[PDB]
Amino acid sequence: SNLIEVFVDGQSVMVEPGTTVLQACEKVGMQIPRFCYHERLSVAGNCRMCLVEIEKAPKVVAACAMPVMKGWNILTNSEKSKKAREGVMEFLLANHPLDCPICDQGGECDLQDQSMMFGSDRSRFLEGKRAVEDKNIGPLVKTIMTRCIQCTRCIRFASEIAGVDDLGTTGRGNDMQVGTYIEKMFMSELSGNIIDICPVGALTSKPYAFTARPWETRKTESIDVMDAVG
Amino acid sequence: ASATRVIQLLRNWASGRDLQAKLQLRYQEISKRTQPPPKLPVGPSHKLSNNYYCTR
Ligand code: SF4
Ligand code: SF4
Ligand code: FES
Ligand SMILES: [Mg+2]
Repeated sequence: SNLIEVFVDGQSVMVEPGTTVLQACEKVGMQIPRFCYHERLSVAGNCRMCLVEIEKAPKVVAACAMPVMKGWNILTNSEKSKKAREGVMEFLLANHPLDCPICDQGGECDLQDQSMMFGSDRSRFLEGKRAVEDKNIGPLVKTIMTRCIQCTRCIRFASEIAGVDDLGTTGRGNDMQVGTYIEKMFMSELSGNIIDICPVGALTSKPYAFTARPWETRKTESIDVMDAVG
Repeated sequence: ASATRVIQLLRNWASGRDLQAKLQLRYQEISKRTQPPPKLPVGPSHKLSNNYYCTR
C-alpha cells in the first residue's frame, strides 16, 4: 500500500510512513542504544546515545526522532556509529559518581550495561566531578541526584502519564538540575513508576534500599489483587 | 654448613663430588624478606588520544 522500502545494513525492510530509524532497526531485531527514548513517552532526543550513520550522509542522525526515508541504508555497526556511541558514553561518564558498590541500580543498570557493550573501557577525564544536593519528594522514591544523567524521563512521565506537572529542570548548562525547585512531595497513585523508568540509580525505591542485588533474585510472574484491574 | 673439615672430606669421598659447593640448605644468598616498593608500568592502551576501543 503506502509502505516504503528502507535498508538496515543492506537488508530491505518495508515500513509505514512516519516510522523512525530506531523502529526500522527494531523490525530486523537490532536494538539501538538509548537513554532518553521511551516508547510510551514523548520523543525527547537529548541523550544522543542513539546516533547512527546513514549511508552517503555526512551527519549522524538521532535514530529515536528521525523518520526514515525511501532508499535509506541505516548503518548500525559502522565506524561512525561506534565512535559516536563511545563519545556520548564518555561524556555521560565524565561527571557520573563512582557509586556502583553503594548504588541500588548496580547489576541492572542501563548505564553500566551500555558502557560495557558500546563504550570505552577506560577514562581520560582528569578533572573534578560535579556534586548536586539531594531532593525530598516523599517517603516512596529515594533521590540521589548526583547520579542523574538528565534524560528527563521522569518529567515526561509525570506530565504525560500521571498528569502532574511538579517536575522540571532548573538552571542551565552543566548546572541544570531535575527537581521541583521547592520542597514538595511528588505524590501520585502512579509515582513509583518513575523508579522503573529512571535508567540509573538517581531514583530508587526507598523500602527496597540496600536489601538485594538483581542477580540474586528469583522472579515469579503472577497477578495483582489490590484492585480489580488485574 | 658448620661441618668440620674431616666430615667434609668424608662426605665428598662418599658421594664422589664436592658437596660444599652446592648445598641443599640455603643460608644467606636468598633475597631479603623486605623489598623496596615496585613501580609496575601500565600497558599499550594507556594513551590519551588515538585510542578508540573499536580499533582494539
Ligand atoms: S547508576 Fe549505574 S553506573 Fe551509576 S553508580 Fe549506580 S550502578 Fe553505577
Ligand atoms: S532522575 Fe532519572 S529519569 Fe529523571 S532525568 Fe534524571 S536520570 Fe532521567
Ligand atoms: S535515545 Fe535518541 S537522543 Fe536519546
Ligand atoms: Mg532507577
